[PDB]
Amino acid sequence: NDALNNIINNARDGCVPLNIIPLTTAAKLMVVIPDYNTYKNTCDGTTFTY
Amino acid sequence: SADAQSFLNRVCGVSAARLTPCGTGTSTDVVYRAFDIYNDKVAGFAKFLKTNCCRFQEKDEDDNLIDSYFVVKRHTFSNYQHEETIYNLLKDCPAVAKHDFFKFRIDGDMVPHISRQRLTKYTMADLVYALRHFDEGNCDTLKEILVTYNCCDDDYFNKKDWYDFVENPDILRVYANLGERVRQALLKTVQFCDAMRNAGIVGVLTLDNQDLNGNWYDFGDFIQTTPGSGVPVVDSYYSLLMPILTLTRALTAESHVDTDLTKPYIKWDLLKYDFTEERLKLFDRYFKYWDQTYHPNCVNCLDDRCILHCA
Amino acid sequence: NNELSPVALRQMSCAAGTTQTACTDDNALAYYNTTKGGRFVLALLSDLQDLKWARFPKSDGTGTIYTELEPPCRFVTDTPKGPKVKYLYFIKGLNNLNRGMVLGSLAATVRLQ
RNA sequence: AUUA
Ligand SMILES: Nc1nc2c(ncn2[C@@H]2O[C@H](COP(=O)(O)OP(=O)(O)NP(=O)(O)O)[C@@H](O)[C@H]2O)c(=O)[nH]1
Ligand SMILES: [Mg+2]
Ligand SMILES: [Zn+2]
Repeated sequence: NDALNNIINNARDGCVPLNIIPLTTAAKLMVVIPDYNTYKNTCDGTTFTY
Repeated sequence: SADAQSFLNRVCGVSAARLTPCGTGTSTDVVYRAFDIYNDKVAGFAKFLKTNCCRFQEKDEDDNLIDSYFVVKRHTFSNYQHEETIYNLLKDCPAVAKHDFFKFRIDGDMVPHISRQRLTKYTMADLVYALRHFDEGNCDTLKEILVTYNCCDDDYFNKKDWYDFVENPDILRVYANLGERVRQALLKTVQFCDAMRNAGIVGVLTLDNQDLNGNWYDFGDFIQTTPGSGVPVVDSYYSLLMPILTLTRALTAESHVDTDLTKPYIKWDLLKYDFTEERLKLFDRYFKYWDQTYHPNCVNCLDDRCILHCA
Repeated sequence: NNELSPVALRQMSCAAGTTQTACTDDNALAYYNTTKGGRFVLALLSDLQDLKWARFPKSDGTGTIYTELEPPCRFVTDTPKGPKVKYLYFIKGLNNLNRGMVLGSLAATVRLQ
């Protein structure tokens, strides 16, 4: 209830799209990888950016 | 003797005019093309047979043919004066092809010709007809159009199911290469409508009077009115062209910074959801003379027909 | 060939004003069309210089609509009379094709300047 | 367009 409040107050009338709430306030991320070629382009190493 | 080699250098203008006849002498050329007709006894959108035209392809420095044609036609004397007057009124628009009126004798009599310069081989109606009446048994026009504009190469069609949408979904990427041409044609159409309104000319716009570069011609069915009170009729044009606007994705350039295909994308904030003004700006930019009220939000519509129209 | 209404249309008669009930007797060459479902006028011409209103009578008589007009345009005509000036109007909401129809017919059947 |  702090990140959600922080992004709600920035809205000009209190309404925000639902598709950007997990994108900016979620704490955990889950990735499903088909094969190794896709793996080495998305989550290579120990830290990645998304 | 003379004639063919004198008509050639009379059609040959004053700019560079490296011309070559399209297998003719002084006679006309016959082709099979698509038109949009309404003349009180016939109507429809079909493929008729053109009869009165002589075409000269243009060359360049290394003597290899290019996509530029000089189309000269002969007709009566009254249409000559009418078209000359309308063109003189409309000649300053940058979206109007360059006409050239001269007189030449084929016999003891003298007949008038009208010559248009630097057109393409196919018009917009040909593309619309090819895409809206698809038949894989004979699609030569579509293949020619695709290969003459660097959408693909001639060996792309050696594949089978190259046209299918479920198999080979790469045909979408192949088709999406004409969107910029379509968008430039739309902009030139808006320019032409503005010029017609300012000059005081009344006429109906069809797809077969515009080539694939956007230029306009054929002012044979127009009339004259007081300046500032012109009115173009653009119902059939937009209505028939509409299904092609999404197949080729003509509005892709509107997601870039300066409507330029070489700059990065626009970065909207994630909290914006209205976009009610961008829709109006797009409508005013591409559909200015479509005369029917447009509601960005379908909650203000009057009935189900208006809902369909705005959706 | 895409022509703008070969078979033409017929007629022009009746009235006009500037503030609702200002239409007294007849101040309009209210032009054209008697459609197949009933009389539906298209174009309005005014020997006067400023009008915003009109009242065309039809069928029942009790049903005669107080039409809202639009800002006018002006031109001079090549009539045998000589100097003759009106101020052109169209009924509001008239789509482009109808204005093209009436303008083409007026210009190509009768002489104007 | 087959009205040239
Ligand atoms: N762009 C282009 N069109 C051609 C060519 N050769 C034939 N055409 C066809 O022939 C027509 C020639 O132009 P024009 O006759 O002025 O146009 P139109 O629509 O037939 N009207 P009109 O018969 O009143 O002159 C075009 O409409 C087009 O469909 C060509 O080399 N380039
Ligand atoms: Mg023609
Ligand atoms: Zn609506």
